[PDB]
Amino acid sequence: GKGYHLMSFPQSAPHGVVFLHVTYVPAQEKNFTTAPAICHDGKAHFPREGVFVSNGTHWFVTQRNFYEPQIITTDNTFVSGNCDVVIGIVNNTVYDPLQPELD
Amino acid sequence: SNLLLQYGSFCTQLNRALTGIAVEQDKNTQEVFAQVKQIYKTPPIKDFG
Amino acid sequence: ESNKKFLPFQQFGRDIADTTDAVRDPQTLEILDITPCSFGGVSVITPGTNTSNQVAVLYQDVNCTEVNVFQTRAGCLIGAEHVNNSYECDIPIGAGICASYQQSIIAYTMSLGAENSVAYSNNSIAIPTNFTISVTTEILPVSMTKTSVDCTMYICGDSTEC
Amino acid sequence: QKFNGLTVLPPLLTDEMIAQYTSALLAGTITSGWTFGAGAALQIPFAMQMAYRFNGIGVTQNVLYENQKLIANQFNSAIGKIQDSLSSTASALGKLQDVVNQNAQALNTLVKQLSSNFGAISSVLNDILSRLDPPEAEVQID
Amino acid sequence: GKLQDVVNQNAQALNTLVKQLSSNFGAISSVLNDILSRLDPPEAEVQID
Ligand SMILES: *[C@@H]1O[C@H](CO)[C@@H](O[C@@H]2O[C@H](CO)[C@@H](O)[C@H](O)[C@H]2NC(C)=O)[C@H](O)[C@H]1NC(C)=O
Ligand SMILES: *[C@@H]1O[C@H](CO)[C@@H](O[C@@H]2O[C@H](CO)[C@@H](O)[C@H](O)[C@H]2NC(C)=O)[C@H](O)[C@H]1NC(C)=O
Ligand SMILES: *[C@@H]1O[C@H](CO)[C@@H](O[C@@H]2O[C@H](CO)[C@@H](O)[C@H](O)[C@H]2NC(C)=O)[C@H](O)[C@H]1NC(C)=O
Ligand SMILES: *[C@@H]1O[C@H](CO)[C@@H](O[C@@H]2O[C@H](CO)[C@@H](O)[C@H](O)[C@H]2NC(C)=O)[C@H](O)[C@H]1NC(C)=O
Ligand SMILES: *[C@@H]1O[C@H](CO)[C@@H](O)[C@H](O)[C@H]1NC(C)=O
Ligand SMILES: *[C@@H]1O[C@H](CO)[C@@H](O)[C@H](O)[C@H]1NC(C)=O
Ligand SMILES: *[C@@H]1O[C@H](CO)[C@@H](O)[C@H](O)[C@H]1NC(C)=O
Ligand SMILES: *[C@@H]1O[C@H](CO)[C@@H](O)[C@H](O)[C@H]1NC(C)=O
Repeated sequence: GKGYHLMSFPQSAPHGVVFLHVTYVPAQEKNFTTAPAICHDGKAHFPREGVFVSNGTHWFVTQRNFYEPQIITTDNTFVSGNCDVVIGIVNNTVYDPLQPELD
Repeated sequence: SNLLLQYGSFCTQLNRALTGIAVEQDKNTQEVFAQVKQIYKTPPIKDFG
Repeated sequence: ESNKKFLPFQQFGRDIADTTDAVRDPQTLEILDITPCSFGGVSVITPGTNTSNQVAVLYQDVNCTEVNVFQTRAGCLIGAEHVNNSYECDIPIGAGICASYQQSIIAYTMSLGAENSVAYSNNSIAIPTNFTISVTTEILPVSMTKTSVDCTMYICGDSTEC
Repeated sequence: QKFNGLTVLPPLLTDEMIAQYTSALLAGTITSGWTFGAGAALQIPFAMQMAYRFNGIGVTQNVLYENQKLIANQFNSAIGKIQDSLSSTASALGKLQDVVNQNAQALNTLVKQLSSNFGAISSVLNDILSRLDPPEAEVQID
Repeated sequence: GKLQDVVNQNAQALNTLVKQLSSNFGAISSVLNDILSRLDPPEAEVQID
């Protein structure tokens, strides 16, 4: 079928078979502005699974197939290198969750 | 041609088979290319990184 | 009136598969081409006896001067008013031309669909916020009717002398 | 190629409208990716579209970004050799020429059978009639 | 329509198979019990073939 497959059900027919394909069509898309990586504390941050999305002022991490924004932490990004080789990187603060417990 | 009709309907079958595959060659091109309902266009600015 | 160049001892020409093409008449030594009289099938375009009874007629690759006369690339279309629009339609004719019934039968050039210029920018994304469940069918034939035919009862049918 | 009772119908889709689909697919994948195989149209910058596609084959996306300049150059040169490999070869389209050479060749040998006796006095129909009489002509004709 | 075309082709081939039994094919008559009923054997053997 057309879309992302979920399941199918068979039905008989006089000299053939009939399938009922259950799928996805994602709908009601809203466009944002993105960035490939984020430079915080002099190192580049990439999303583990998802993308960096900006509403205009703030930056979040969402799934690529459904809008569910989350705060950018170190639990959903992985660091790789310094923020100089990536082109298109932006500036933002990565909320480390260990510091507030210690502080 | 008066003698030809004595062979029943051999002419009809031959014209039906050839017309039976003249249609498919139009169906084959449809299934391959015609998979988008909407004609997308590249933007005037081509900056793909 | 031909353009060929016969050597002055040759009478007639045969280009491919021994079909005569140019025959020089034996009185003015001029080469005259020969092309067969135009033929081709005749297709009747109907909108269904339920909706109406008007019909167009198409002549397969016959030039209209040799027969509401519209000269398509696929032949001569008689009875269909060629309009300057484009619709996705029902009756296919050929060379990108289709005809349909909308109080008359008229012809088009097929339109492949809507025009989209995706708002592509090098720092913007479009993420869905909702979804839909879509259930669709798919018909597939799996087998056809069994048949066994007796040769002798067919050819002869109870006649030992045959 | 109308010679003797033979017709060549035209294809329903002209080569101009076929070339409109393939430009509709090319303009689709390079501005969205796979999102048209599954519904509506969603933009994506081609730099991150390829970052999704390194994840698919098991390479972390930081490889692409740190090497985007090299990847673009390797891709641009790879297309450069595609045109050379076909515009100067012997026949890279040997699959398509075989289709053309079989329909034409199998049609010529259909025409060339029009000049065979099959056991009649002559291969031309109008000469059996002009030099014979009806009652036994039908034996030759059949 | 995909499953219908299968039935519409098989029942159509059979009908043209049966309709081919009622053609002279160049004999006196299309019925086999008439040639046998009005010719001697050494000349009916020609029409049967
Ligand atoms: C994106 O739109 C606005 C941009 O200001 C966001 O609204 C603010 O967001 C921050 C954190 O998200 C809050 O602390 C503020 O209280 C909000 N202020 C106002 C005036 O709205 C909004 O949160 C963002 N949208 C989503 C869905 O997160
Ligand atoms: C992102 O943050 C860093 C730090 O504020 C910025 O790096 C500075 O860039 C300017 C211009 O080249 C230099 O003069 C500074 O020396 C840099 N500071 C440091 C600590 O390295 C960077 O410009 C910011 N980028 C954006 C778009 O805001
Ligand atoms: C065959 O006969 C015709 C006439 O019957 C010839 O045509 C004449 O040719 C001369 C010289 O070219 C012209 O002056 C005349 O005007 C032509 N008369 C007519 C009626 O056409 C022709 O030349 C002869 N050709 C051969 C090979 O003998
Ligand atoms: C996603 O789409 C569905 C419809 O397909 C929305 O469901 C409707 O929601 C409103 C109230 O929220 C109800 O009045 C309607 O009865 C629901 N069904 C229809 C057909 O309208 C749903 O709200 C959407 N969800 C989001 C987050 O946008
Ligand atoms: C995007 O386009 C603009 C101008 O074409 C350019 O300045 C910028 O560097 C590009 N890349 C980004 C924002 O990542
Ligand atoms: C044959 O058709 C073409 C256009 O389809 C036209 O130019 C030409 O006049 C026609 N030939 C004759 C003898 O009318
Ligand atoms: C279609 O033919 C020309 C081409 O633009 C146009 O000027 C004309 O208005 C159209 N004719 C009709 C009947 O719509
Ligand atoms: C972004 O918003 C809408 C989606 O609601 C989309 O149709 C539109 O084309 C986009 N606009 C721009 C400037 O990209």
